[PDB]
Amino acid sequence: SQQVDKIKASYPLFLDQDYKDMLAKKRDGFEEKYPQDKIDEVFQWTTTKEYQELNFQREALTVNPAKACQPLGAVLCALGFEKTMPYVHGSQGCVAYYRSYFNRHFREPVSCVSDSMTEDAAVFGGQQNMKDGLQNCKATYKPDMIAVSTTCMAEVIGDDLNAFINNSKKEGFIPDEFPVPFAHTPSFVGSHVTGWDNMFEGIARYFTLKSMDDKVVGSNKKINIVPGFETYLGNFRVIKRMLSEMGVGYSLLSDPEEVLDTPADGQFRMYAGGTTQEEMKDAPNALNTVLLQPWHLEKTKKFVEGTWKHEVPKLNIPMGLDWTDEFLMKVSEISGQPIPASLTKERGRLVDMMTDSHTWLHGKRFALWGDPDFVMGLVKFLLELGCEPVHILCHNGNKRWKKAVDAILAASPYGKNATVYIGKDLWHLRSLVFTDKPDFMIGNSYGKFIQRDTLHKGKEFEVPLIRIGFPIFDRHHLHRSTTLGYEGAMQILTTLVNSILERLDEETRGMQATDYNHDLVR
Amino acid sequence: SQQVDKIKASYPLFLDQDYKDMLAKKRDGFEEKYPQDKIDEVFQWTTTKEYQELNFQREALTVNPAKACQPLGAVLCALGFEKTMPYVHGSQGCVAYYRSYFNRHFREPVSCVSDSMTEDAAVFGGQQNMKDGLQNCKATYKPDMIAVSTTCMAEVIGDDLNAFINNSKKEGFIPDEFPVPFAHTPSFVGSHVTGWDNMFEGIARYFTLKSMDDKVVGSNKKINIVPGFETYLGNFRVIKRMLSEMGVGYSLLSDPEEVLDTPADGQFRMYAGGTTQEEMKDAPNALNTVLLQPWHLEKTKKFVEGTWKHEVPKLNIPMGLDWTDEFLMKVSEISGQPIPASLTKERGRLVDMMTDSHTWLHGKRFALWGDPDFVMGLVKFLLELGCEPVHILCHNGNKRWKKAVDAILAASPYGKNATVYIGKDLWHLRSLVFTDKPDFMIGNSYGKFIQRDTLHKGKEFEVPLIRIGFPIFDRHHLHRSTTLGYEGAMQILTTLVNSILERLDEETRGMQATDYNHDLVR
Amino acid sequence: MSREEVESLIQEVLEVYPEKARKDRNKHLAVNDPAVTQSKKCIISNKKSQPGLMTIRGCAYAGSKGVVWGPIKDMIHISHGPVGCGQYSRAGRRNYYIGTTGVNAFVTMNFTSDFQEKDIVFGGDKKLAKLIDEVETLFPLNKGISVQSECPIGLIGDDIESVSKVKGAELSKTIVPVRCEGFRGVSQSLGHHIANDAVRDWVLGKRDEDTTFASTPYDVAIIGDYNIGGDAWSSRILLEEMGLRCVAQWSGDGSISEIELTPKVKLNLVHCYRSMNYISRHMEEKYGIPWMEYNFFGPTKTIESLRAIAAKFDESIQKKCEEVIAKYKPEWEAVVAKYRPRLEGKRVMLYIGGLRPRHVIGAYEDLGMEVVGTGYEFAHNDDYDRTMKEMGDSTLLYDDVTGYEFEEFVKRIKPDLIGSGIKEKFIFQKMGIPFREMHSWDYSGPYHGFDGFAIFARDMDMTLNNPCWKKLQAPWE
Amino acid sequence: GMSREEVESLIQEVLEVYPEKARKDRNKHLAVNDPAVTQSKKCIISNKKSQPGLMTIRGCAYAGSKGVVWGPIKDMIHISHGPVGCGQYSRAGRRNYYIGTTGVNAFVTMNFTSDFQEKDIVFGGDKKLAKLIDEVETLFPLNKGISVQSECPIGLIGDDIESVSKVKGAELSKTIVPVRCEGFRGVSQSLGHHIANDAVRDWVLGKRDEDTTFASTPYDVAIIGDYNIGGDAWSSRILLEEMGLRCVAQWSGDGSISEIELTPKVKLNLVHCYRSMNYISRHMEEKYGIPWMEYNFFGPTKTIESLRAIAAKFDESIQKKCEEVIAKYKPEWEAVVAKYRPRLEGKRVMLYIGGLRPRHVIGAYEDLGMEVVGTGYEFAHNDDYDRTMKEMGDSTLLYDDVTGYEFEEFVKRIKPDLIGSGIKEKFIFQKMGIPFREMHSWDYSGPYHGFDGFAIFARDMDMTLNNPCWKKLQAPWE
Ligand code: ICS
Ligand code: CLF
Ligand code: CLF
Ligand SMILES: [Fe+3]
Repeated sequence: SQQVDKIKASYPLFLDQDYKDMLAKKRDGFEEKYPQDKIDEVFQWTTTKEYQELNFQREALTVNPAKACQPLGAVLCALGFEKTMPYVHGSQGCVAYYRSYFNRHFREPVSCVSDSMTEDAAVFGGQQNMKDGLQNCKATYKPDMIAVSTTCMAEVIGDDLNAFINNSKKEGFIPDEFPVPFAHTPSFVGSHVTGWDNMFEGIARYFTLKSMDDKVVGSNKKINIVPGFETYLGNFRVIKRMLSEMGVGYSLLSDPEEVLDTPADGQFRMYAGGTTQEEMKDAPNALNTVLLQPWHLEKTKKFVEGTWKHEVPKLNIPMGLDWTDEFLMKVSEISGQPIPASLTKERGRLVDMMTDSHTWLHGKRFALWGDPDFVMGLVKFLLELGCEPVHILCHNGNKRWKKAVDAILAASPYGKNATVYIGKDLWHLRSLVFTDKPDFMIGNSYGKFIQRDTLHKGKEFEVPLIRIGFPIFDRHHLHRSTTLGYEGAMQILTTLVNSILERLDEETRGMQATDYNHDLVR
Repeated sequence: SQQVDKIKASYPLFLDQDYKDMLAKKRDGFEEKYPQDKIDEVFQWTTTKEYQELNFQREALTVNPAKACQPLGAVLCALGFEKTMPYVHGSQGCVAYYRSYFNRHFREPVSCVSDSMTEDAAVFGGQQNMKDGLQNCKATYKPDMIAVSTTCMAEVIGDDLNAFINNSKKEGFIPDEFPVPFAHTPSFVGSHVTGWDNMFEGIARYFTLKSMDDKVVGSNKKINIVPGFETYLGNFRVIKRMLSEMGVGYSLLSDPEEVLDTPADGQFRMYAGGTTQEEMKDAPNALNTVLLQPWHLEKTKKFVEGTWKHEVPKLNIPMGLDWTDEFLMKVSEISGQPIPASLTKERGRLVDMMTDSHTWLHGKRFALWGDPDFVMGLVKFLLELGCEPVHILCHNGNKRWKKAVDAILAASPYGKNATVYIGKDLWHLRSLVFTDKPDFMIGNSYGKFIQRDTLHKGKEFEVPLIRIGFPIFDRHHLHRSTTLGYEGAMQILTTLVNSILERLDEETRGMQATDYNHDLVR
Repeated sequence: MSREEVESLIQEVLEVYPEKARKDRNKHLAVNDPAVTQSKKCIISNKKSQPGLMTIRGCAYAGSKGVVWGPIKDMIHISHGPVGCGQYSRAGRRNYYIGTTGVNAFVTMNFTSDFQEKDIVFGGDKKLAKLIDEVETLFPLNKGISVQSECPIGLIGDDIESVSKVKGAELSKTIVPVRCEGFRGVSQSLGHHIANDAVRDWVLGKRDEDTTFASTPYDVAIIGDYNIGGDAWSSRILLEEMGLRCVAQWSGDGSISEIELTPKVKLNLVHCYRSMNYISRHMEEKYGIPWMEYNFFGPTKTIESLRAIAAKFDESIQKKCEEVIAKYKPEWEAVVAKYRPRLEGKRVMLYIGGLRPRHVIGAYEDLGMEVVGTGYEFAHNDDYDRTMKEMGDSTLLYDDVTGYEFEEFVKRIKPDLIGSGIKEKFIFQKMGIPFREMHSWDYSGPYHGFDGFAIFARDMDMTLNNPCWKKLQAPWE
Repeated sequence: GMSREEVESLIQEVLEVYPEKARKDRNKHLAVNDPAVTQSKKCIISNKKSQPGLMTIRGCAYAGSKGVVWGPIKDMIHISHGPVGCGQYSRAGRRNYYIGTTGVNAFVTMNFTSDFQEKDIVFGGDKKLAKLIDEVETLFPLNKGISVQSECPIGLIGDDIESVSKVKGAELSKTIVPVRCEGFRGVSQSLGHHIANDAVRDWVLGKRDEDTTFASTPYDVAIIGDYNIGGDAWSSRILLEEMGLRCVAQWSGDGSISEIELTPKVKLNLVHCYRSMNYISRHMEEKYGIPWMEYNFFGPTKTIESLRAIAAKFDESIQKKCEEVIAKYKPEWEAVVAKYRPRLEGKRVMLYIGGLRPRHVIGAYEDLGMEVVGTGYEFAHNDDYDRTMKEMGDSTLLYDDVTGYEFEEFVKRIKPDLIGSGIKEKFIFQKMGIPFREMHSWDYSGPYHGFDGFAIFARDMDMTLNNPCWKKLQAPWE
């Protein structure tokens, strides 16, 4: 039933007695459910060290992964280029998923096409799909560039992207001069970040490989910035803001911040902003190329060093205090620009906030996950805050990266109780937060189910989630945030200390029981 | 007892059984405490409509006010002037409190002096305190200006600030050219916002009244901006940013953003930034003067119009979409500058966020309080979001202001269930959130005790607090936020929608009971 | 718009295409005509999508794993292949259930074989068998396993049927191989059919032909309700208030045991004809169970359905049917009285998957609204036949609409409201057109039944009449 | 590391900034400790007015009465009588912890005020106060007494709150306590303590002089002058009762009016804060013959000495339980020392606080190997300075009613590793790169009293002094 002036959605509608009785009858009648005592027994078992040991013995089964597949990153990379249509050669179901995944994180349109290869292509290949697909895409959506990647079906069948695109131009389906950079992006290799690396390197090759003869390193007095797979609008913006404040000439290579934030003003803009083709063509003339997320830009690095002859600086992601300092000092060295008073003052405002909040942050224990560069920068900043990053999980991490993070941990007393995990998933992490309980999780929306599980054991065992990462689907507009630079460090610090204080308020809100410590001032 | 490697602070130390037993023994033996059944009975009574009616019958008793006293505002106004020391003539206890109050909100030093009038000066006046105090303050702290206000002791005894300052200069305690603007700021009149108006008009007078002969309206091509009592750093910053983006010459009169945000870089800066004396002296040459918080700038308005001959525009505080639009259009009219594409795009990004979040905001019911201009802007923006501002409380509001807010409510369907209260306090508001329960409160840290009270009645009756206002003492760095302009509207929108979704996650986190609605995507 | 105006719009939009695509798309766009009732005389459907045109369709894995199998709550469903498909489809569809997740229910979890290149080179059958053992060790209360094949599985020559047969016999477990690779078919649709055949061959054919269960003459199954936001629960309650016993729900909140009891019911009640007509026809042929289509969107259809269902039973059920209608009459009448004046006259365009583009029209009409265009991602001609009966004269019909077509149709027709999916939502909001998600219900619902109609009306009103829509144009433009 | 001669020239250099009158006055309030001089009245002046315009850290008598002594009493309602500021700025800023149902049977963190308007200045507030009392009784029926805490205007306009308290108290058979703590009285918080003590004596303490129904034991004590900051009094009480004593009353942290009224029945008054409550303690000895003794529960060395000295006032059974308590907690505080003393030893601290802690916490710092190189008080008297020179090291700097400028320049020269002071000081010294701990509010931590408090104190000094933030203030490029 409903009361017209107080309509109930599913929650709390289904808590009405009649729905409750109906659901109990469905269970008892037809579901052959295990008895509640048995469910409780098995749940308790899943929180134990014994279960954790079985859990960590898994070899073949993955449960609740913390990564996606290559083409997702290729799509995000391509979206950062001016009037560029991401085009995934292969099966169309993949493209529905990439678009929806990004739709839900950015709350924005996400344009991408497929060429709709079907079972028949397993006999004759996808060449005709490429010819008609490129022609149809160009005519219908009028991009100035189509950036081609692949789904796993096309990789297994073995379609030669280079040959198919060349023949599409030869046979007149698209103009010869029309830019169609490409990359093979097999989902069974690496993860979404690898697809970003592959797509970027393909676009870089497209515009520079056969024209290096006239290039002179440093001739355009700019620094190239490669952001990698990046899903916070504030991160593209803070980098451009800081370089502009220093008077540093730069080219942000893959810049989707406009197309992922168009105004609702009465018209839909399929394309906005982005890196220009000319910026890619001119990129070898820069002083140098800086990679903001080097641990998933290894192929790009080899190309800019091997072909453009740039000496890519050895810089960590500019997260936290030390690594933002290092980023700006290296940029100052390359460019000849001093670090200006505005950034020096911003830096000292961050340090001030650290002194202001250090007593509530000190010793706080965290489990956290994400992509390798994000994760290591979060670990570094936590150490700088006097926090303990106890469970550090990077599903798509590698041994060399883990050694780097273990070195960072070993250089700080706040790393003494921390372990770095690679190849492990959120079912692994769930075990760790039961057996070695931290104070909070820093992670993406999939962490909400871990928090749910911990609360089920009891309120004293609940581990609250702090949402920093990708994807975030169950809160609105956090994709506008910043995590890089001093600005992002300030935002992270604020979110962390206030999550601590919100939870303390919750635990001290009990009248006469715990509210002796429900202080007005903290 | 303590275990060395997991030391307990008061919470949860005193939940140990030995402290629990000790506290029960203290109560039973010596506290002669009313029995728990009686406490439960009285508590339940305090949540009823019967109690609310008695509560709203108070005339002499105030409980949990939502306002402070005049000199607090005079001090904040004075801090916005370059190398200016706030100086409160009267009793020193007041200054200890003003400083600590702002210290706790800004987490920053707050410099202010007293001239330490004692019971003896209650019989011969405080002239000598002013002479030695001005000389001592100037020599010790080296301000370029001393801005003098009064505590209630000084007002009752009747000290003539103008004569006392003039005599200090006559007798050589401070140089005749040294600026000593003053204002009488009796705490038994108005509230803290009244002290801001009084102090500002006193400073404006000091620098312009006897120099009007050479002034020509519009000759400096600037617009003066008077911010009023303002405790978000982001609000000073967004106004300056928007006017700079528009290419509008302006003078922000009272600008404390630098002295409330000095970097921690190894030195303490007693003064930083601020409006210069030259800017005040030149202000009559501006095209006009815009008051950002007109409902507490009435005295300033009379001086600006009566002495500077400016035609102050009829503008509401620039909060929310419509009122930011109106601010920018009026600034465009005055200055001749068109609204630039950057601000038009920012506006459309706010509108986009509104379209994205409207389904969770719609119909949500709020209780809220604050100063008059802040409250009416929050009310306006809530209506624009499709929210219902059910309980609107302004302790220091007046009848003419309430009529204005009631007209805003009448223009929207979302105001049909809303009431505006003036002269009422947070103990009145506690009653309203029991008898006519809203979904959330928007208010300052004092609201935490209302949330506590509502939870004690039951989780289903709990009204969570969303902290927007002044003072915020129990979270860190929210004073860096913004509430004005499109940027402030974006921040407010995000905070509100995510408070809603956080609460819904809490209510759906119960496994097998309510987690059918614990959606990953919202 | 007018018939002649709509035909002119179609031709104008199609001018942008190359000739091959223009000729194809023309076949998938039509203007409804009362004289033409057979859709195979006016529109083509269930054909391949044209490359590069930004179809909104998904794949057969979405139709099998995402739609049919994933909701079954006490089984573990393995996304077998590389990591993407299973991650993008983790918990995106609001197929609601009661359970203790990770312990006895598994719906919002992502179990995957996370294929690496070594698995392409050597095959994944050995990994699959080891994975099944690991599932049994860590999730002992699971009541069955399904294997949802992603694109590589068939292409590399793996034999998941052999693994399922061998491991099932070794472990005494129901293990269901599903060849729903996304390269098969042209959309989600073939995934439905593949998934129905897997239920037939591996679940009903393996645990559904000897009773011990106590039958009654009023036993029914809800076929094709995936309980989006609780839709199936707000339907079940009405059927049982009418005196029926809902033995099974396929697949929302569905247990494997209730599915296996279904061959014992007296009547299959089909909501989503597209996705489960196949198994319904099978159960009639093999068990003699009749099936009938019904519609629980809005009071008019819900009342008609209840009466039509009750007429298949006896006088006691028909009496209880009229009791249910009388009970809820004041409730839905109050909804209409409040919301119909706020919505009447407004024009709606819909684009959804295989059922709702026609099934929700009655509910819109119960609020005085008019559906001026509708279409489907993956419907067949039998669906279009049913649609022309529900849609008005001269309305626009689009099959497998392209992104460009949909935008251009909207710009010309200027509907007051659009109901479609997540990939469409943010486009039309930017255009200043109120939008409601008609897959996920925009995180609201249920919309089925009487209790769902209240929510549907609230939702259409909150969005169509919201103050945000008058704010898109700056006063200075 | 500064010599007496360097300290002296530091004092002279700093005072060069001042006009002559301020220079001559401030020189009297700054001194270098000398063990050859034990009488503070031969080396430092105190409890005098502040000089105008120098940015004293002091508060006022209302702070000392309402904020400090009366406010914590949990089952009475305390009216801030005057305009709205005093009561609002002092609402819930002091962590005088208590158990109760706030708004129902306890009222500590609430702000009751008469919110004076100009009409009240002109006509007086006595009629408003009587109406306010009736409204309090209607809306807060479980209150067990009312105090009236006068703000500046009350005495200046000639109001008579004593008569109002007399009449309404008789009418309603209720204890209504008039307190003339107007902030223009005295020179600091100190006179507010004394006024507040006299108010308890005159209106509360004698209520049960003629009753004989309380059941006394030989081991009845009262904790005098512990306001339970962060639970300090509870972490002291537990030890006294483990030692076999019965803590009849706590003045006034977590204190009820009844336990105040029962205090004349105890055998011994245990005075922690001498400054704020020596007055009532002397009264109770003279009138009731109750002896009083000073003690110190900061750190294990002082706590152990205090427990033994208190137990020596009773019989062998208490002395035996004393040694049991000491043995019980020995391994616990020893583990705290083992962990934290190496991390803190040799570090130098400057303190500036109110009337007690500037000397009382020194032993706790020394138990962690630290050195207090400077200390001072806002409002202490010469008897406090006498006790301070005994606790402080040779040649250390002492400052009475220090000015903001003085504290800053002293810190710049002495360069302490840690500063312990208040909220108005905290953010200055953090910006200078000097670790800071709040020593009034315990920086929202504590308790610090007793054995359980020492663990928290040690954890807190360590977390701050050794924090990574302090190495980061200088940008690498400057
Ligand atoms: S009462 Fe006094 S200023 Fe003895 S007014 Fe002050 S809670 Fe201080 S050094 Mo705040 S004489 Fe208590 C004090 Fe000491 S408020 Fe607390 S810390 S031990
Ligand atoms: S059409 Fe459908 S969704 Fe596409 S693959 Fe095929 S079954 Fe799956 Fe999963 S992993 Fe990624 S998304 Fe694909 S490319 Fe390799
Ligand atoms: S020394 Fe002390 S704090 Fe000062 S007034 Fe006097 S008792 Fe009070 Fe309350 S209201 Fe404001 S702060 Fe004063 S000026 Fe009128
Ligand atoms: Fe600060």
